[PDB]
Amino acid sequence: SDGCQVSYCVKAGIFTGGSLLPVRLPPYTKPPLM
Amino acid sequence: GQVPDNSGLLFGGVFTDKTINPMTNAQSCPAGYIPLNLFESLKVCVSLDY
Repeated sequence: SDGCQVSYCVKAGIFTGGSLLPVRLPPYTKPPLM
Repeated sequence: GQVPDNSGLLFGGVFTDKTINPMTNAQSCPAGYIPLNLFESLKVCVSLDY
């Protein structure tokens, strides 16, 4: 806005600056050890 | 002097109407950059995200 820098603070993990859609859904854990 | 880090701006390259910017291979700025008019035909790409 008339050269004024306007920025918002968000999680870096969610917003990675990539055009690929961050499809994070299941599972909610790493594969548990045997 | 010792300015706080990394609060500031960076250099994302320049491009004119007759030259080519090798960092983006185009006469524009990459994603996440702002083009600023520094001269009559010089445009500077400024980044904001760290």
